[PDB]
Amino acid sequence: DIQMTQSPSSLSASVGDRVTITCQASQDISDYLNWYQQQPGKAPKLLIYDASNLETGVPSRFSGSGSGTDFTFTISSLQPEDIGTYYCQQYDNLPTFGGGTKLEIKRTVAAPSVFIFPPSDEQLKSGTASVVCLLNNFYPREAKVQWKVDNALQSGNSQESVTEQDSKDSTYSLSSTLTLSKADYEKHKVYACEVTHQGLSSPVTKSFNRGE
Amino acid sequence: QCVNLTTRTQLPPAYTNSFTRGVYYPDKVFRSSVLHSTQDLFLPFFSNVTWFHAIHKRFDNPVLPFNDGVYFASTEKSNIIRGWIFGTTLDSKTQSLLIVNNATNVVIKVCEFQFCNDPFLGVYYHKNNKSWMESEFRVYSSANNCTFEYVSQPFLMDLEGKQGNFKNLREFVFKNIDGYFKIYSKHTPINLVRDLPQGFSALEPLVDLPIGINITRFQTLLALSSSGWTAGAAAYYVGYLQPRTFLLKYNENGTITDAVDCALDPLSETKCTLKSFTVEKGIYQTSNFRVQPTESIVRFPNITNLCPFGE
Amino acid sequence: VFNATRFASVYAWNRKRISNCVADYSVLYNSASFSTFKCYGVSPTKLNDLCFTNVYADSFVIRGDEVRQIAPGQTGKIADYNYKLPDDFTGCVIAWNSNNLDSKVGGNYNYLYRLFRKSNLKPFERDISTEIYQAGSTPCNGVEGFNCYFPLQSYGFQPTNGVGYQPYRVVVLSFELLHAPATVCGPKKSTNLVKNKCVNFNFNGLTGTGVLTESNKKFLPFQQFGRDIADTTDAVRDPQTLE
Amino acid sequence: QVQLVQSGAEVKKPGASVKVSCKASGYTFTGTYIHWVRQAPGQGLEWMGWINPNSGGTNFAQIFQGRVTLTRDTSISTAYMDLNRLKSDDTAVYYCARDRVLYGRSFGWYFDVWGAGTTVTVSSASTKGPSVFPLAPCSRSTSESTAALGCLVKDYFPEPVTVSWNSGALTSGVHTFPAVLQSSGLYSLSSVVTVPSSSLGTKTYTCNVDHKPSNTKVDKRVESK
Ligand SMILES: *[C@@H]1O[C@H](CO)[C@@H](O[C@@H]2O[C@H](CO)[C@@H](O[C@H]3O[C@H](CO)[C@@H](O)[C@H](O)[C@@H]3O)[C@H](O)[C@H]2NC(C)=O)[C@H](O)[C@H]1NC(C)=O
Ligand SMILES: *[C@@H]1O[C@H](CO)[C@@H](O[C@@H]2O[C@H](CO)[C@@H](O[C@H]3O[C@H](CO)[C@@H](O)[C@H](O)[C@@H]3O)[C@H](O)[C@H]2NC(C)=O)[C@H](O)[C@H]1NC(C)=O
Ligand SMILES: *[C@@H]1O[C@H](CO[C@@H]2O[C@@H](C)[C@@H](O)[C@@H](O)[C@@H]2O)[C@@H](O[C@@H]2O[C@H](CO)[C@@H](O)[C@H](O)[C@H]2NC(C)=O)[C@H](O)[C@H]1NC(C)=O
Ligand SMILES: *[C@@H]1O[C@H](CO)[C@@H](O[C@@H]2O[C@H](CO)[C@@H](O)[C@H](O)[C@H]2NC(C)=O)[C@H](O)[C@H]1NC(C)=O
Ligand SMILES: *[C@@H]1O[C@H](CO)[C@@H](O[C@@H]2O[C@H](CO)[C@@H](O)[C@H](O)[C@H]2NC(C)=O)[C@H](O)[C@H]1NC(C)=O
Ligand SMILES: *[C@@H]1O[C@H](CO)[C@@H](O[C@@H]2O[C@H](CO)[C@@H](O)[C@H](O)[C@H]2NC(C)=O)[C@H](O)[C@H]1NC(C)=O
Ligand SMILES: *[C@@H]1O[C@H](CO)[C@@H](O)[C@H](O)[C@H]1NC(C)=O
Ligand SMILES: *[C@@H]1O[C@H](CO)[C@@H](O)[C@H](O)[C@H]1NC(C)=O
Ligand SMILES: *[C@@H]1O[C@H](CO)[C@@H](O)[C@H](O)[C@H]1NC(C)=O
Repeated sequence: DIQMTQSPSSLSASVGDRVTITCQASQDISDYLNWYQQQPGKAPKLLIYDASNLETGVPSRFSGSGSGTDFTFTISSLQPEDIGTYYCQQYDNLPTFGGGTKLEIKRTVAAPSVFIFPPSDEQLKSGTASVVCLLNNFYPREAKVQWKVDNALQSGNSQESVTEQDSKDSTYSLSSTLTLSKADYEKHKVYACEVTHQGLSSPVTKSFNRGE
Repeated sequence: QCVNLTTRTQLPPAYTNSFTRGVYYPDKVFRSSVLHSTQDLFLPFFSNVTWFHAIHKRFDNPVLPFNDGVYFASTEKSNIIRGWIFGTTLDSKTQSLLIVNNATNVVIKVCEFQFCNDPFLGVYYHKNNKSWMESEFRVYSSANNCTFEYVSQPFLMDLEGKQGNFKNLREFVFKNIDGYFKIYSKHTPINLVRDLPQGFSALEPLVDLPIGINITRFQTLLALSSSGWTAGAAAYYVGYLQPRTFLLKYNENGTITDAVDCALDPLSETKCTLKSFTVEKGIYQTSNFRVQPTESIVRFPNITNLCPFGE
Repeated sequence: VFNATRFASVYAWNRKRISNCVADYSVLYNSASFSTFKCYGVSPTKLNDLCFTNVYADSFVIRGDEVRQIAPGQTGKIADYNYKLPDDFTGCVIAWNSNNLDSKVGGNYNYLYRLFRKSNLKPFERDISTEIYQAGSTPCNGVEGFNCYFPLQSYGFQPTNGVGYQPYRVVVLSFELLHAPATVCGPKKSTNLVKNKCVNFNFNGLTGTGVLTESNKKFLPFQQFGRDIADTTDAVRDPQTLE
Repeated sequence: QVQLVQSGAEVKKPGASVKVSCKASGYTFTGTYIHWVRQAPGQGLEWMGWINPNSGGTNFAQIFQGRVTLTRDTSISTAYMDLNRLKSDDTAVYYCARDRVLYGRSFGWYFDVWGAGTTVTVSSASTKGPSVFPLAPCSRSTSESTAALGCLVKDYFPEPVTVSWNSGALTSGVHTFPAVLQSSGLYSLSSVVTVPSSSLGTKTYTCNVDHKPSNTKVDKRVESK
């Protein structure tokens, strides 16, 4: 095979910044490379072909360059429609894709608004319990959530879902869900989640007890 | 599906006379009140044309030569002759041309066909609705690399008929010259029981297919538990074109109304040399005769050793 | 026709039918990309002044050394068993060096040609047969044998190859001129029809001088012109209103 | 107007097979290769193979060779991909894509026109409708300034559940997070909204949940304890 690697797995860039993303082939590929953009929730679109030939009707800002093992794709000044995953693809021997580079809009730092949500009476009536820790409107993606009961750190029994970047103000949101049996839920008094994030001066704890 | 229908009765090959038929408009130009001399592939006058027919029993659809070109005429009622196969081996070793008028549209195709050893179409007859249905098309089993296809805009022909005589004479000329398969045709209304109608008519061009294949043979397609059937009554006639001068008469309306085959007999050669369809009393000089070669000779000095060009 | 990604192999040359359209050839002839542009019964400057009964484009790839065999009346293994022009050819042969499109660093072995045939093929015939050739006096059967061959060979196009061994794309444009009702024409604008006055007329590229008048002649649908004993045109069917 | 139109979402058991179709229009269907490319949930593209619609010839990536079968009906300009003995990580979006008609190199594949993509889901789980639970902060008196509240949609399998607030009358500050595929094989997602603490006395918030595979339309009114 020809294995291909893209150097930034993701790249945060401001509106008007210059973006450069590099694709390297394991073999020498001459100029037998194409580049495709995938905007969130659509099929890919061909942008550059033959390593540097710009396709019909695509914006003049997009460029491709280099030959041999190492290649580049460039956006001369980024525009907020350019946000997506960019994939390189060789055509020397069976058309293999690269791992993709996600672009995202760069923004200033912002703290998460933190909420916690107890299991409803209808949910506890099913014989299962789940409790949700919600982080709303923050920017540096990497927010880490710690789940505790009676000050003991939990693991594997919780999972987190992160939004795509909000088009209106370039910001993320996520929640973590912790899940327990109806028997496992009732035997602990204190329920907490703690968020550690670049947009906070120190970690913040949200918590409750059964009842109130 | 493919099947070899076997309940046929053996007859010897019949023949009939092509009086003055299978002349056609030689080029796409208007002319009127003129006698025009043209050299082309034409069916010779009074030539011996092979005669085929379906009845009761009989259904003769054999593979025939196709050499220099073909004149084909079907005398008819009830639309029994519907097309042709043309090619060189008819079995997917080479390309071949299918032309076929199924009941709803004409399809023309050039593919590496595996044709049946006995190709036909079939009509389910009179069945309860008092109507006749095409339901069978046993022409080929495979059609790989189709480099030309055409399918006509749809119609719906009548599949029924019973009358004591034929009503339609439908005539064709086929030529396969420098990659182009040229079709000329005419339809004439008639009343006859059993022969190629004696008379004169000129065929107009109707298509010029860019097929690009070798044609050496051809076979016609006819309309009929897979054996035991009735063939509908129809006849068709085949004769080969030859490179020959004709003198054509165009009338004042600019239609070919008569012709002289310029080598039929010595009088036709005088009509053709005088450029007139009537000849006054006299003695006329014509094309000089000359005996042609019986065989070739070569006589070179007998030498076995090759020349030392390598040295 | 000229910028499609994948041209045909020369043993299986593709034919495209051009019809019911305006053909400005001046852009093709003025473009210095074409290494060959040879016309065999018309001038390449006159192609815009004209109409054509039918037009075809034959497209294929060959080696620069075989481009001479695409001319009419030629001999050699492309002219013999791949692509023959008629000795009376009318049309234009157009060719350009496709080393940026049809050459691969390991060889683009996708472009076949016929290497053997029992005899040379007819003008505009296409040989697609893959049956095993016999060179010796012995018969040969199955897939292979001694003095037997597969009849197709592949061209080894690499961008390293010497001048004349690179690939060339060929389009042969072929047509029949001024005889019949045209559906491909150069970019000329029509005037109104002037009758009963002496005029310089031009019908479908049939230029002339004369008094035009209403005719009682009926042409059949396949006829565009009428001629005299002297071969001169003496009637015509107007191409916009079919009088 | 060149286009490739595909079959709707496919849902399958392990060890079965799936028949994605790709109806072409706006160009001569025999002119160029049709490639088949797939994309697993939240992961990169993967080329499976091509068919040349003129010759019926095909080539496959080695992982799929002996699994994928590519075919085509030229009479209806439709290319097909058949994938056999399906495993859980064959859950993916499957695209057909055309190989560039003009200006390329004669070898090169490309993918210039893409179909809309067909989601295939390969898993043991049966079709099931969502159970929808209200989310509210803690108590009414522990709320402050801007509150957040929501509904959690739990244990439903035929993928694509749609959530909307007050029949679509409320959209400012709404989220509906991407679903998580649980260890039981059933999906879940959380949908949430921000509102002033002052508006909870004026109006009430209802999440409306539509799950088409189960024909299950369910509405939850969300109220602060
Ligand atoms: C005579 O042979 C013909 C060629 O095989 C065959 O033509 C096929 O007929 C069907 C039905 O009329 C057509 O069906 C399609 O028609 C249009 C196409 O735009 C669509 O609106 C329809 O939904 C449908 O898809 C086929 O298109 C046509 N085949 C081809 C290649 O065009 C006739 O049916 C044959 N006649 C009889 C009596 O069997
Ligand atoms: C006419 O139709 C033929 C049948 O569809 C088609 O045959 C195809 O020929 C190619 C070239 O040999 C085959 O390609 C494979 O050949 C062998 C297979 O064992 C391998 O050595 C090659 O690497 C390659 O895999 C196709 O498989 C074959 N198609 C079929 C269905 O058998 C002709 O080529 C067609 N004629 C044309 C396009 O002019
Ligand atoms: C000139 O020589 C070429 C080939 O060179 C010789 O090829 C061998 C036969 C052997 O002598 C080597 O040491 C030389 O290098 C001849 O070309 C051949 O021609 C025959 C037909 O006569 C053909 O079957 C072969 O395929 C050709 N092979 C090659 C490599 O060209 C050529 O015939 C010689 N010319 C003369 C006048 O002898
Ligand atoms: C129809 O009949 C012909 C001849 O009766 C069959 O042709 C034979 O085909 C086999 C192979 O299948 C050959 O071994 C024979 O030598 C052929 N015979 C002749 C005389 O050529 C043909 O196969 C039959 N087809 C069907 C569908 O019945
Ligand atoms: C040329 O064609 C015209 C019709 O276009 C023929 O004219 C008809 O002739 C008959 C017999 O003389 C008359 O009864 C009709 O009234 C005529 N019709 C018209 C419209 O004039 C004419 O006869 C043909 N000439 C030849 C030599 O065949
Ligand atoms: C068209 O097809 C015929 C029949 O296959 C070809 O004729 C054969 O040609 C070879 C040439 O070496 C001869 O050995 C055979 O004796 C011929 N067969 C017959 C029945 O005469 C013909 O050559 C093909 N046309 C062209 C241009 O090649
Ligand atoms: C036609 O040719 C055959 C011999 O092939 C002969 O028997 C028959 O009598 C001929 N017919 C005429 C009208 O000469
Ligand atoms: C009768 O005609 C109808 C349609 O007209 C058709 O569906 C049916 O098969 C026909 N039956 C027979 C026995 O021909
Ligand atoms: C060309 O257009 C004119 C009107 O603009 C019309 O009368 C004529 O029928 C058209 N030409 C043809 C060949 O139909």
